[PDB]
Amino acid sequence: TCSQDLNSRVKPGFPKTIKTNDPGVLQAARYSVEKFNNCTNDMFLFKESRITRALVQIVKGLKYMLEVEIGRTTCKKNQHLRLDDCDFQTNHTLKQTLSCYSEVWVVPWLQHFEVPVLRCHHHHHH
Amino acid sequence: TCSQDLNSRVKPGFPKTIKTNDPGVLQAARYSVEKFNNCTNDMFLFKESRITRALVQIVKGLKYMLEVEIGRTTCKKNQHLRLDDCDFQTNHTLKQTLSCYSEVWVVPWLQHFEVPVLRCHHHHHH
Ligand SMILES: *[C@@H]1O[C@H](CO[C@H]2O[C@@H](C)[C@@H](O)[C@@H](O)[C@@H]2O)[C@@H](O[C@@H]2O[C@H](CO)[C@@H](O)[C@H](O)[C@H]2NC(C)=O)[C@H](O)[C@H]1NC(C)=O
Ligand SMILES: *[C@@H]1O[C@H](CO[C@H]2O[C@@H](C)[C@@H](O)[C@@H](O)[C@@H]2O)[C@@H](O[C@@H]2O[C@H](CO)[C@@H](O)[C@H](O)[C@H]2NC(C)=O)[C@H](O)[C@H]1NC(C)=O
Ligand SMILES: *[C@@H]1O[C@H](CO)[C@@H](O)[C@H](O)[C@H]1NC(C)=O
Ligand SMILES: *[C@@H]1O[C@H](CO)[C@@H](O)[C@H](O)[C@H]1NC(C)=O
Ligand SMILES: [Zn+2]
Ligand SMILES: [Zn+2]
Ligand SMILES: [Zn+2]
Ligand SMILES: [Zn+2]
Ligand SMILES: [Zn+2]
Ligand SMILES: [Zn+2]
Ligand SMILES: [Zn+2]
Ligand SMILES: [Zn+2]
Ligand SMILES: [Zn+2]
Ligand SMILES: [Zn+2]
Repeated sequence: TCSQDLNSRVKPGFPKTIKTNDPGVLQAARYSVEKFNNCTNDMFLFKESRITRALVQIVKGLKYMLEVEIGRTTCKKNQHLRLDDCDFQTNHTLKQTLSCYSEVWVVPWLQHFEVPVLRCHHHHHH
Repeated sequence: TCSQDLNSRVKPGFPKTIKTNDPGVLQAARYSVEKFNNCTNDMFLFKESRITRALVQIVKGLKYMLEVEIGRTTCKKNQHLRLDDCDFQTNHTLKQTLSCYSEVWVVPWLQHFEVPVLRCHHHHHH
């Protein structure tokens, strides 16, 4: 499986630290939680709640490597609700947070984004 | 394409800096150049020459993210030659170096390694 770029015209980028409030980082964390909502069957939408760590790598575009917390909101899935206007669950029985790692590839000049990696963990209540 | 680990039993690891002379890093850089030799058709084998940057991430094993330089050796390909005993080209017309980025996944308890990403650049002689 030699599907590699082994004679690249550009020197490949290495991941570098980036501020966790960088507008690009913030948008990448939104993509991540949207990938999560798309890929699960909760009755509520989740929303990014905290970005603890972030790296960005140049690869024909921007690849974000993110450590992001996501939380259940009070907005139901499948009602065409926008996450910017969703607040987190207050009800303790409905409060749920996950710790995720994601990689998000964004090519703004081609209007393209992808979330090729998303790993999430809900910690046991014991 | 929801082929993700979204209900993981473990909190996912984030990539952390690791020393570029760490024995695991050194072995990962060897895997990278071996992936390079496997995936190209030079008449000589290449060998890792310098590891400039390294991150390691815990993901059911160790994933290395490496910035590694590779160089052409005087050992011919397809002669069953071991890289530890190969020295770099002296002949200026045969000297060739590439800057690579690689990701190498190693699971030592399962005797498994993989090089899922390798990107390499030969800088123009102008
Ligand atoms: C967004 O999700 C759909 C997958 O449909 C999914 O429903 C989720 C809630 C979850 O349970 C998931 O496991 C389930 O498959 C994706 O479309 C699906 O993709 C797979 C593989 O490509 C196809 O085999 C399915 O037929 C297809 N189903 C439908 C209804 O479209 C979609 O790819 C995904 N998008 C992204 C970008 O993640
Ligand atoms: C190691 O390389 C071989 C690929 O054979 C290659 O020869 C190289 C020098 C290079 O020119 C490359 O582009 C060429 O394909 C891999 O086996 C091949 O894999 C592909 C896809 O899996 C198959 O379609 C080929 O039929 C198959 N060919 C042979 C002769 O086996 C092999 O996967 C690769 N190994 C690794 C781990 O990178
Ligand atoms: C919280 O949610 C549960 C289940 O939907 C419900 O039984 C309970 O009444 C709710 N409590 C409050 C105060 O909203
Ligand atoms: C270097 O290699 C080239 C091509 O193989 C050859 O023409 C030349 O004689 C070599 N020079 C020396 C000093 O080895
Ligand atoms: Zn809609
Ligand atoms: Zn609000
Ligand atoms: Zn919980
Ligand atoms: Zn697109
Ligand atoms: Zn936990
Ligand atoms: Zn052999
Ligand atoms: Zn020697
Ligand atoms: Zn050169
Ligand atoms: Zn294996
Ligand atoms: Zn260059």
